[PDB]
Amino acid sequence: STIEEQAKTFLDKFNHEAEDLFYQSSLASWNYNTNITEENVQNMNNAGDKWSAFLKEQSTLAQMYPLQEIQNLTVKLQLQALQQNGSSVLSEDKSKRLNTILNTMSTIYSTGKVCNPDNPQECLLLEPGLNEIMANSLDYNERLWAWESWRSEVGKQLRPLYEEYVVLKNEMARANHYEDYGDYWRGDYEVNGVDGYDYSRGQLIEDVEHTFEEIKPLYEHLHAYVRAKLMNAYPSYISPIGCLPAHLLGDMWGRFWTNLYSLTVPFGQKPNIDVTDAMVDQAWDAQRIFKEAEKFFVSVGLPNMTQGFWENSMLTDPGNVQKAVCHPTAWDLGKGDFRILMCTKVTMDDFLTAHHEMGHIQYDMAYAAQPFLLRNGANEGFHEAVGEIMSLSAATPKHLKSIGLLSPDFQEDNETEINFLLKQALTIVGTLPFTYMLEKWRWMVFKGEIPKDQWMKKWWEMKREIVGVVEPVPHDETYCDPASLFHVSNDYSFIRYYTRTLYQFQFQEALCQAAKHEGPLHKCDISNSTEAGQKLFNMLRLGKSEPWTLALENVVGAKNMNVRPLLNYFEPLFTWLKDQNKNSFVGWSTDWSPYA
Amino acid sequence: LFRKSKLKPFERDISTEIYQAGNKPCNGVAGPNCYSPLQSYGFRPTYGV
Ligand SMILES: *[C@@H]1O[C@H](CO)[C@@H](O[C@@H]2O[C@H](CO)[C@@H](O[C@@H]3O[C@H](CO[C@H]4O[C@H](CO)[C@@H](O)[C@H](O)[C@@H]4O)[C@@H](O)[C@H](O[C@H]4O[C@H](CO)[C@@H](O)[C@H](O)[C@@H]4O)[C@@H]3O)[C@H](O)[C@H]2NC(C)=O)[C@H](O)[C@H]1NC(C)=O
Ligand SMILES: *[C@@H]1O[C@H](CO)[C@@H](O[C@@H]2O[C@H](CO)[C@@H](O[C@@H]3O[C@H](CO)[C@@H](O)[C@H](O)[C@@H]3O)[C@H](O)[C@H]2NC(C)=O)[C@H](O)[C@H]1NC(C)=O
Ligand SMILES: *[C@@H]1O[C@H](CO)[C@@H](O[C@@H]2O[C@H](CO)[C@@H](O)[C@H](O)[C@H]2NC(C)=O)[C@H](O)[C@H]1NC(C)=O
Ligand SMILES: *[C@@H]1O[C@H](CO)[C@@H](O)[C@H](O)[C@H]1NC(C)=O
Ligand SMILES: *[C@@H]1O[C@H](CO)[C@@H](O)[C@H](O)[C@H]1NC(C)=O
Ligand SMILES: *[C@@H]1O[C@H](CO)[C@@H](O)[C@H](O)[C@H]1NC(C)=O
Repeated sequence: STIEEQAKTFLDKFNHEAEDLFYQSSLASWNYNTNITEENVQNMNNAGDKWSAFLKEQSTLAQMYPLQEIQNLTVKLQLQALQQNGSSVLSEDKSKRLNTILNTMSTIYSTGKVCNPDNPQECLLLEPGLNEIMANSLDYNERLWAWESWRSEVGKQLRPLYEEYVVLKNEMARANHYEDYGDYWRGDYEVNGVDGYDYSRGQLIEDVEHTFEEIKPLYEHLHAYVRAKLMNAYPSYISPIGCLPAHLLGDMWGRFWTNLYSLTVPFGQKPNIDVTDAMVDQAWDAQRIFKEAEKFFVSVGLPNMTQGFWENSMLTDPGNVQKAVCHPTAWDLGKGDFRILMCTKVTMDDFLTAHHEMGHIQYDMAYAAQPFLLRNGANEGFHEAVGEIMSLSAATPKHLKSIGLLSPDFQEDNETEINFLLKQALTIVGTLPFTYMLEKWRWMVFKGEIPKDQWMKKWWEMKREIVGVVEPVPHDETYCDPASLFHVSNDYSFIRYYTRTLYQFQFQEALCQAAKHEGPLHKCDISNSTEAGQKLFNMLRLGKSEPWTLALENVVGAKNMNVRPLLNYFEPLFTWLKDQNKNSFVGWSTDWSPYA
Repeated sequence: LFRKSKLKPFERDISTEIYQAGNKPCNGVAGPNCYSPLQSYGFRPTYGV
């Protein structure tokens, strides 16, 4: 008959096979991750090969239905996703060349190692020692040398391989109807076919810029305060007007500024909030923590976990011969099975991570009724925002007092709030300019406007411009500094870490509005409230069935991301920093260079 | 999973014929727009309720 009925039939078949194949592959992956053996790797390889092959034949078969005869707009999305996510266009030699290049990237990043100068006796890897050195050691020479050495030993090797990789990805994009691979990434937020909700690929770029126009004063004031405080640690090296040295940020690349909290505490005399000793006294174990998280989730009205979750999931490191990765993850194997994979210690951070992962699990359970091809978040950012908003309320003093870990004798005044807001700031605000810079640089390089011989030249030039950080040692085009980043080497979109953050503060400010809360924004709780729970669930259950603009509208009431809630969250910190920066110069000078 | 029409109450059907959906009759062979009518369940102890 008509195309619509045939397409519906094809989808009704495809869902049925896809469920089972996905379940088999995911079960194999979980079995390997909880049990590291070679045969588990073989099972993973076989299941992945079957799944990929089946996706390939389905992508081939789906071509017979032209997309201009579909008006339901719901079949169209599934057809588009299936056609896009399994279509290969490059020639066989080029395809295998790109596969080999990606495998080489992963292998060289995993196997990279640097060690002490002029001594090939003993050497170490990035994860065990280098991270600890850059997070704890205060030696100027050691940090500078390690930062230089890792980049020299990685980026120089990675440069020509990246030069070939960008070209190959460019022809991959050109083979399709996209302008370039950057547009291929930007197409995730694209919305078409709906009046009053259409979102164009290019518009996003502009939007991002506009957002970064409004958050500049807070970032620059924080930068001035940080420079003033670090003047004490390294007086000779740091200039009162120059950019900060790139090897003194507490980590490998300066992505997070958490490690500088001890060196930049506003009021060290006052005690810090901590419950680890309280949990130790009360003899808390993993199951108690997870039950507390479950009770918190129930208290807003969301249903709690199934029996299979409690039986199957593992929460403690097996130890002995049984070795497994302890990276916290939330697995959704499909067909009614949800699990959590993490190794738990008796710490506040694990207590918050439990809530953070349970949020993802609840979001996964929310849209179980949707078709298989639409079981995902509205975009790449909603999932992280949902998983992160709850950790904010989890750490508030009111929730701790209600649970009982914090003694009722605790009081709140200037210093407690200021320290909490500052600790949050060095984790949240600091990473925004770095992410924006990296994404913009990759967009430009994929655009092809920048020639290869200027790749490093522009890279640092904008670093002194936006991030306000100056390299401590000059580099030529032999080095490939961005390649040292894990996400860049492994072909992952990084803009999601900028859309996510600005989303979450829009959500929280909404819920605290519905919870009829009064007072400062950062002291908010939604434990007893239920209207907020149902309002959130209404958006959670949607899945991908609607444009993300409509979903954002249904919660807050706007069709675009906004920066006002984020600034409103940190406003007292902004005023206090403005007071503190009366005698300190604001703004960094790009002319200064540490190496004369 | 696929039938031409509905069923009268208290009725059974065991015939297994390739359910043609496209205009072209494919003469009872597997292929595009020609699916076998009997699907299959998959049961494992690790499923959920
Ligand atoms: C179309 O096809 C593409 C590719 O074939 C699929 O894209 C994948 O989508 C999934 C779902 O988002 C992506 O999975 C995510 O990967 C992130 C990258 O993390 C990497 O690095 C960490 C270590 O830092 C590893 O542990 C991890 O395994 C990755 O190697 C993860 O960070 C994401 O995890 C986040 O969510 C979980 C909860 O789910 C949280 O617990 C985490 O803390 C974290 O916040 C997530 O796992 C995957 O990367 C995509 N592939 C690629 C190549 O990009 C599409 O899904 C597919 N679409 C369909 C079929 O409809
Ligand atoms: C686009 O296609 C989808 C799927 O083909 C359409 O969704 C279908 O909507 C109808 C009613 O709108 C659903 O019928 C209902 O079935 C339940 C039993 O499941 C019954 O109890 C109800 O009384 C009603 O008859 C149908 O189930 C649903 N399809 C699926 C797979 O859930 C959608 O309507 C189409 N869009 C437009 C604009 O028509
Ligand atoms: C949500 O409701 C529960 C149920 O009463 C609250 O738990 C009580 O909290 C008070 C402290 O405010 C304790 O004195 C009670 O012993 C608690 N009762 C139980 C049964 O645990 C909880 O505090 C409420 N959430 C918020 C944020 O106020
Ligand atoms: C892990 O794999 C080994 C190898 O077959 C197997 O004997 C064992 O039962 C598996 N599970 C655990 C928990 O060790
Ligand atoms: C939460 O779990 C308890 C069992 O611990 C159960 O009695 C209760 O019904 C669950 N909550 C909901 C909303 O079903
Ligand atoms: C501390 O908070 C009180 C609130 O009554 C305010 O009067 C005072 O000015 C604050 N001090 C500082 C240094 O922020």
